Amino acid sequence: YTMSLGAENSVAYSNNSIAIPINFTISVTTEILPVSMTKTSVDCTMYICG
Amino acid sequence: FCGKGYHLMSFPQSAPHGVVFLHVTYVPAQEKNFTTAPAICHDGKAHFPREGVFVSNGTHWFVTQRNFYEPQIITTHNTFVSGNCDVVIGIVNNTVYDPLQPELDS
Amino acid sequence: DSTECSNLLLQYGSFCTQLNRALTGIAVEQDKNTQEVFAQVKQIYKTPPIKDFGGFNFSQILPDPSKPSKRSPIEDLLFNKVTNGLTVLPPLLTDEMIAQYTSALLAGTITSGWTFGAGPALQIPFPMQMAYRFNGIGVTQNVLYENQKLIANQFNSAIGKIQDSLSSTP
Ligand SMILES: *[C@@H]1O[C@H](CO)[C@@H](O[C@@H]2O[C@H](CO)[C@@H](O)[C@H](O)[C@H]2NC(C)=O)[C@H](O)[C@H]1NC(C)=O
Ligand SMILES: *[C@@H]1O[C@H](CO)[C@@H](O[C@@H]2O[C@H](CO)[C@@H](O)[C@H](O)[C@H]2NC(C)=O)[C@H](O)[C@H]1NC(C)=O
Ligand SMILES: *[C@@H]1O[C@H](CO)[C@@H](O[C@@H]2O[C@H](CO)[C@@H](O)[C@H](O)[C@H]2NC(C)=O)[C@H](O)[C@H]1NC(C)=O
Ligand SMILES: *[C@@H]1O[C@H](CO)[C@@H](O[C@@H]2O[C@H](CO)[C@@H](O)[C@H](O)[C@H]2NC(C)=O)[C@H](O)[C@H]1NC(C)=O
Ligand SMILES: *[C@@H]1O[C@H](CO)[C@@H](O[C@@H]2O[C@H](CO)[C@@H](O)[C@H](O)[C@H]2NC(C)=O)[C@H](O)[C@H]1NC(C)=O
Ligand SMILES: *[C@@H]1O[C@H](CO)[C@@H](O)[C@H](O)[C@H]1NC(C)=O
Repeated sequence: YTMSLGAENSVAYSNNSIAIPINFTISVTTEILPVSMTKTSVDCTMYICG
Repeated sequence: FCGKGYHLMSFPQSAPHGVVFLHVTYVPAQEKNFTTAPAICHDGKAHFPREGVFVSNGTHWFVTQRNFYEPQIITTHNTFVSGNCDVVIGIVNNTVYDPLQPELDS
Repeated sequence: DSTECSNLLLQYGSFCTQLNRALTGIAVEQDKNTQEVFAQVKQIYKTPPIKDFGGFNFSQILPDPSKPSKRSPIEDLLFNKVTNGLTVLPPLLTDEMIAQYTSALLAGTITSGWTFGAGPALQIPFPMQMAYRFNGIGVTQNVLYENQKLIANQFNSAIGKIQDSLSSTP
């Protein structure tokens, strides 16, 4: 299929209307970031020549 | 930068070769329409919100904080006066309460 | 197409697999980069049909209905001003979809300010939003409201100068 970017949301803009929240959600989200790699050492003489 | 929404705090967690951040954020919800105005015209003076916004539920005007609905009476203390009502486009007429008025009334 | 060359090439091992894997990683990385930059909203916001923004003109940055590509005049100018076993893979996001993402971001930031980036899109009049931005930089709301026509004229003039500067500089 042809992918859809997102659901359409037409914001009701007018010159004298505002939308004020009456409630809130305490949302906890996860962010995973790599920090380090496996520390690998290669003996060049032993790798090439044994 | 620290999660989706208005960031409140974050908690670090160790992970194999990595870190996991638990971002605690504040998300607005249950929004409601209100009629808004840039300024309030009272006694030939223009009043602007100090820290909030003017909202109207249909018949009465209040000033509330931008991120949560908490209507309060438009007083002298929470508004600042700058100029008359002839300059600001879209200014509406409403009374501005004075908390000093009952003190000298009594 | 030489069989003998491929037979000799097999003596060198998995070099070809390494090179193909690295190129594939770069190719998927470019699409990931485009997703990270442009696909930051899951709602496709649209502007109201009446462009009443309190004197602010956004015609040079909003999409042009007359153009088949649905691009802005600035975006159209930008696209006009940029000119043996090898294959070029198409990007995952086409130009019209990227333009649609930019249009959604523009509609969100015009009709809702910064609210759409932190949660549900909350409508606000554009002068009031500009006043909030003025308060962010330490200038009172009254300055914005009193000089609204001047600020709108300056903004329109600056946007026009941006279009002229892009069209006039190689
Ligand atoms: C704001 O939303 C919260 C949702 O967390 C509402 O809390 C719920 O209220 C209902 C009605 O009494 C309860 O049945 C739920 O158990 C509550 N949920 C929690 C997590 O406590 C809250 O009432 C809403 N407030 C307003 C003013 O709409
Ligand atoms: C604020 O008012 C506007 C205008 O009445 C509402 O926008 C309409 O909402 C209805 C209900 O779903 C839709 O059928 C219309 O298509 C909407 N119009 C537009 C231009 O989008 C809006 O929903 C109201 N917001 C709140 C929070 O009540
Ligand atoms: C807007 O909010 C105000 C403040 O709550 C409403 O005024 C109250 O209305 C109730 C119901 O008639 C009365 O019992 C209260 O005494 C009123 N308070 C004051 C200070 O007058 C007002 O009715 C609301 N308007 C709408 C359209 O909902
Ligand atoms: C808000 O109050 C002002 C102040 O009275 C109103 O301006 C008056 O409008 C009438 C009708 O045109 C004129 O006869 C007066 O001379 C005006 N007075 C001033 C000081 O300008 C204004 O019309 C009111 N607005 C609303 C919507 O009620
Ligand atoms: C916003 O700015 C655009 C571009 O400057 C205005 O469009 C011009 O309108 C005049 C008069 O109608 C035409 O002669 C020009 O050819 C138009 N230019 C373009 C590029 O279309 C537009 O009128 C301004 N105002 C609004 C409300 O959109
Ligand atoms: C909003 O626009 C209408 C006409 O479309 C106008 O009559 C009204 O005064 C405007 N309100 C503000 C606050 O600009």
